[PDB]
Amino acid sequence: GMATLLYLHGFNSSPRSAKATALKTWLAQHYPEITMVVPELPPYPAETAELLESIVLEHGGEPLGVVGSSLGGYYATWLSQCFMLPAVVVNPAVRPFELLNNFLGHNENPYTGQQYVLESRHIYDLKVMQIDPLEAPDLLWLLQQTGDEVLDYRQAVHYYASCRQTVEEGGNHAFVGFDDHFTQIIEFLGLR
Ligand SMILES: [Ca+2]
Ligand SMILES: [Ca+2]
Ligand SMILES: [Cl-]
Repeated sequence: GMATLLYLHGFNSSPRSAKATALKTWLAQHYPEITMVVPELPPYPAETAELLESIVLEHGGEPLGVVGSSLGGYYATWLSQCFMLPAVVVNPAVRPFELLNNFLGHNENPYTGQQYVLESRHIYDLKVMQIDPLEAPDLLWLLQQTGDEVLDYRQAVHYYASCRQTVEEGGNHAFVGFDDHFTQIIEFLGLR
């Protein structure tokens, strides 16, 4: 049983994302005692929730912290507040029903090639994982760049107002300079 970092990728991303790979390589070099779990998330929110529950069951006997990017940050917030886990959320989607609206219909993940159909019922499924009000804001750290061209940064800054925040002017949705924050991330998550 080791401490574990759980990384949650964004919608239509994958575990081979640049951020996930950079963190996995850095963690293996500097903190090999912290294992990294990076699941391939189903596109269907109800099924993502069930998979994440099984991961928390498996890893909950040891320190466990979550990092999530974009929609992965929305899932990380739900895990944080439902399972009392610390989480760092990176350019998170806080109104994901608007985010996923333009993924309705048939889709193919550009990383993995998986084909899937997103239906309106899936968006309603995502809404049930919405946390409002935040009951344990001390468990969350928002990392946000104002230059995010996909999401309006102001939504996250307001939603996470009672949490630790690092808001950087400029940047983009992919989050520039993610690696500059890695030691502070492991410290916030209680894994160091
Ligand atoms: Ca573990
Ligand atoms: Ca579309
Ligand atoms: Cl996303």
